Amino acid sequence: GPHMATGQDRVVALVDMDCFFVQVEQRQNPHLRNKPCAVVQYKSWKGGGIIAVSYEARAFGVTRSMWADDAKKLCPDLLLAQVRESRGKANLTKYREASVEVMEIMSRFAVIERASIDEAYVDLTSAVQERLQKLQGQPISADLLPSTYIEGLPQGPTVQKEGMRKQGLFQWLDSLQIDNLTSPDLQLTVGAVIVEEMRAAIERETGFQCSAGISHNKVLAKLACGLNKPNRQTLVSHGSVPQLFSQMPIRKIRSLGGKLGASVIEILGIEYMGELTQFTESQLQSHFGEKNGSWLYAMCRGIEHDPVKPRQLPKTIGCSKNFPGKTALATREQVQWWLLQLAQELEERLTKDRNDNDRVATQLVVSIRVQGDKRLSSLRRCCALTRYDAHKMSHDAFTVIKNCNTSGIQTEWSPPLTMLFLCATKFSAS
DNA sequence: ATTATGACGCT
DNA sequence: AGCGTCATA
Ligand SMILES: [Ca+2]
Ligand SMILES: [Mg+2]
Repeated sequence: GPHMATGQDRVVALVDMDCFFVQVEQRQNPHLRNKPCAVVQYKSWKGGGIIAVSYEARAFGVTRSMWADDAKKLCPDLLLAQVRESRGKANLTKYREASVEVMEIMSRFAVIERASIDEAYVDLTSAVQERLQKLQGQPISADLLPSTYIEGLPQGPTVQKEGMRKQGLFQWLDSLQIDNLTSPDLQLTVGAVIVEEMRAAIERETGFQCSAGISHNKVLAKLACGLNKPNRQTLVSHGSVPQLFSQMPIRKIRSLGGKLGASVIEILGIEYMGELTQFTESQLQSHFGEKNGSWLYAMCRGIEHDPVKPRQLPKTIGCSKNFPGKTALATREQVQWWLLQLAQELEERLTKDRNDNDRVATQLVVSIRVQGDKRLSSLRRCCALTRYDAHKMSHDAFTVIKNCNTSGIQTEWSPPLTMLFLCATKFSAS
């Protein structure tokens, strides 16, 4: 009744750069702009592996994870940009630096949580209150929301995309109660005005475009963001939830895309998020555990309480390289040489991190995969990280893994190694 | 022979 | 701690 929480206490946005690595390359090379293009890493094996795809290329069916040779079969005029190679491996520095550009702009508007290289959650609750005070009961013009979609509208009693967008928006604004500074729908609307402003600033100052979701929590924000891409933003209101979830496959919800989501579907015999409402919280907790059960019970009603964490910097800095099929490392000299390459990239990134961010990593995590193991990682071991020195780190890493060598010969490595990983963690202020 | 990342949960 | 899950370019 009057005591039933509705999860409308916050305004949260998720901003996500459109085909990010592609835009980075297109900014640098104007010849790639407005073309079907992709970003690829390496090149020898089947033309390279695609990691990002422009919307023009996606129309031909080009996807992430596709080999470039195969992509060219779908899209013969596909243009490509290659990821930089340093010390024998892919080097993502250019994209990490572009990311900082965007995050520093978003941080001017609100506290952000860096969710990935190209997305951040924004807690707009306080900013919306402020903006609402400046507004003085004054209505919000459709003009302040030029790229906004209202999920669920238009409805009820134009055949062009942009025209539908506007019809929906008009219905929404026609129905807003603006004299009420606590209306959740109004709050979301003002949130969308601010995100329009954030997105304009990002584009003006970087050249990069993005999409965004505006809702009452991170999960709905994230879902909303993907509803209208690219270069658009979507408002998912509390009210839109029942209809949106009634046909929303469970795997679409963040955290439900893997094994848990599959078990929810299998155990409960349902397909869609909204079907979850028919189970009690205790039923859900019985199948999926106490925490997941409570989470699912609230989430299928559009309610979620995870905070936007005040964190703009990554918590770890890592370097990894796969050594697939025949290239697997089978000698001690090999393993040592590659540990050094990885350690050298890591030292470089750690030193920059210390100068920029006033912190020092204190733990080195070492991880390898051995040929045969189905798991991505076969073994993880940590040691102390007392000095930013690549020779030291690679030596320490070899020490912690050197006994994974089954070989009776000192110089041979069996089973061969198909992945090496160095990660610096546990930062302290400096 | 996707690859290179990065966060957080479990015991 | 070391392992597994889930996610993104
Ligand atoms: Ca993106
Ligand atoms: Mg993303």
